[PDB]
Amino acid sequence: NSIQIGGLFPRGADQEYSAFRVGMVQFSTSEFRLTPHIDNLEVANSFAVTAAFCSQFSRGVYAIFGFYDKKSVNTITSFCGTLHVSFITPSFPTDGTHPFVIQMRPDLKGALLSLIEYYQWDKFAYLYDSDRGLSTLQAVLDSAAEKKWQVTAINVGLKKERRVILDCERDKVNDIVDQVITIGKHVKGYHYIIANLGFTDGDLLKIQFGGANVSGFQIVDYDDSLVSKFIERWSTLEEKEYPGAHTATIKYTSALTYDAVQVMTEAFRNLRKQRIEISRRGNAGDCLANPAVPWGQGVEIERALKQVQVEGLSGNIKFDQNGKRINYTINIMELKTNGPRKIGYWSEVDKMVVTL
Amino acid sequence: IQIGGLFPRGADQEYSAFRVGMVQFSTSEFRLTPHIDNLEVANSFAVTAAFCSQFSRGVYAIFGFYDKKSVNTITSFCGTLHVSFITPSFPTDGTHPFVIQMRPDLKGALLSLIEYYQWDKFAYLYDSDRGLSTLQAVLDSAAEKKWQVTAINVGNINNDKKDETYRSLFQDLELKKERRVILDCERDKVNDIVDQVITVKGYHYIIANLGFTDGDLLKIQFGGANVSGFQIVDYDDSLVSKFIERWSTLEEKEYPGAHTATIKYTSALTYDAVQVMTEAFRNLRRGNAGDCLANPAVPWGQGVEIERALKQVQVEGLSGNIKFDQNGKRINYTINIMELKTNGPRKIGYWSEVDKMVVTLT
Ligand SMILES: *[C@@H]1O[C@H](CO)[C@@H](O)[C@H](O)[C@H]1NC(C)=O
Ligand SMILES: *[C@@H]1O[C@H](CO)[C@@H](O)[C@H](O)[C@H]1NC(C)=O
Repeated sequence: NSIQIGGLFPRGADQEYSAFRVGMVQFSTSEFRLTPHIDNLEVANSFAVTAAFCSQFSRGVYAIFGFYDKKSVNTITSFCGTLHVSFITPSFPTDGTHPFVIQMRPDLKGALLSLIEYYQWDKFAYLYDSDRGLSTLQAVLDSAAEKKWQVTAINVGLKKERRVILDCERDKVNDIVDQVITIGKHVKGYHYIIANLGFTDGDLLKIQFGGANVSGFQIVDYDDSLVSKFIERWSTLEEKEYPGAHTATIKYTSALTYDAVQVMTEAFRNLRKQRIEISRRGNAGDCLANPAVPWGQGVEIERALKQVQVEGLSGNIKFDQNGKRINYTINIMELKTNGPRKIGYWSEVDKMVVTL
Repeated sequence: IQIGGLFPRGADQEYSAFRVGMVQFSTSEFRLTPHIDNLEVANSFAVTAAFCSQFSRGVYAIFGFYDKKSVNTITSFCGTLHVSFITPSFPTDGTHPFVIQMRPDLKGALLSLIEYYQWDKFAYLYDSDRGLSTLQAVLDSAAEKKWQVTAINVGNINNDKKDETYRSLFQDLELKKERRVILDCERDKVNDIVDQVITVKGYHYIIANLGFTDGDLLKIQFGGANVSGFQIVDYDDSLVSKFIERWSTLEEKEYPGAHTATIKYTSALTYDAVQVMTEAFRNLRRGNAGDCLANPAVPWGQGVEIERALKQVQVEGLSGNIKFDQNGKRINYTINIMELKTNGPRKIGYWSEVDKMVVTLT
């Protein structure tokens, strides 16, 4: 049988969509075929997100892979929770209890706080925007209170501070660093921490940091044989057929998208073994129906997704009962004179930066 | 003229004020016809459905509330469907069309008041359930102003992080000896949190809300601490006195939250919103939520005429001078600066949106 699934992609997310399509070929199985219904939209627009979500719902999809942002996250969590439709996402994780939301992206706050402590900072700037929520801001301020740190926290969305965390969209990093350089004051005297999971993604390291210290994080480890094999294939794909591919690296969001296909596939295999109906007809049903009478299979589908344990591009994939990644590792990177290098790792279980 | 009215469960006094406004501002020549629904504002699905049902009915505007979880539903649906939403809720950071914000921004007055007292080291007790936008404005300014801010989330008070909180508080209040403290929370949580802090005479609290005198002001007690805050409803205005003279005798069962000598600022703003809609709309069955997806948006050219009519209103209300900029933000208003004195709360000065500084009264 075929299993209907939805896809809600941001406009311009081409590599992500390519990774999605690569995933569907790679994890295809004789047991069933995934029939995706793909939409492209501005995910910052909660109305458009609602329309796309309801369109999928009326098609009777068994789960939706997609993206949200700060402006639409509440629409997703609320609609998923109401209608019992599972949403599997590489977007920023939330701390709220959110049933029916499967968050592929590991939380970064714990590793970031451990890294600050590892470098023994007690005074620094936290330059951020809200595009990935404000849980990291709160975590930094909470720890500053408890640890007696002096933090300057400025929303970027004549001072002798030299330690700087950048938790902002990739564009703003260049603008910020550029100012530092050209002020000449101790340019090599700075230490930047880049608070994202893609230290070696895109053009970040194309920035001229002028000999400053630069640290960051990475969830995709190119020393993994699993990752090495994937990149071998990925880098040889036809870019006209797979826009964003044919590259030597893959953005962490694209990696999580490919990983998401494996997780969904494993969940459906498990449901199939339990003889739970995952292909059904029929009728569209009404999204803003009253009462909201949610789907019975939804609870089992949600359960199956959260019970998945697999190894993927993003390492060990396992979730807690609230759809949050657990038991993962975040690689700690530094820009050494020869290039970016792993200096250690942070494990969700231990919650300590481990050197080497 | 049909309008929607979307009220959170428990906004009883606000609904009374709305009803009282309907009567006070009604005209033989013209009457608003409201369709009232009571909703869980923290639930974006429920907010979407209520908004869309009003859209379906064909209303000229929707009066209502949102919170940090549903504000994006409101701005997006307002902007897409071209239906004006008028609200007493927190004013948005960004600019968004088709939204009329009755509530004046507090950030500027708060920053000016911190400067006024010449603070340079203080605790900031915020709650993430309320939102962080005011906290952010303060943190942004701390850089330029040489401020040392210790920020603690008094949210998560019964929740998982309960432990870290009282630790931070203990460290700050007992160990660091902070003494200067801003409380950024719901007006009815002030009491609950101050008692926490007490468990001293030399403390100085700033209550970061627009309703200083709305709630408890003893002796609550603050234990001889200084207490300062903000008030947009001036009970010495003859407009406000007259309203209160009338409101104080309304029967409490018929008008929940009435028969009081004061009115919550959100209820004041709700009454003011009725005056605003009435002024704007002069001279210019059931609802199916599915219509949000089945029907096209109101043509922009039509919706915008209503939006502009609302934004152009200039009137005097319970909340003082009411005027809006092109983004629906209150401008040219005044916030009174209050301090709790031994004989009760007193107006010690004001902060005008035009000049943006705390001015001292004799
Ligand atoms: C940067 O890294 C160097 C090398 O260990 C260290 O000595 C320095 O203190 C770090 N911090 C800054 C701000 O440079
Ligand atoms: C508000 O005050 C400013 C500054 O005095 C004034 O110039 C402006 O005209 C006022 N705005 C309106 C809409 O009256």
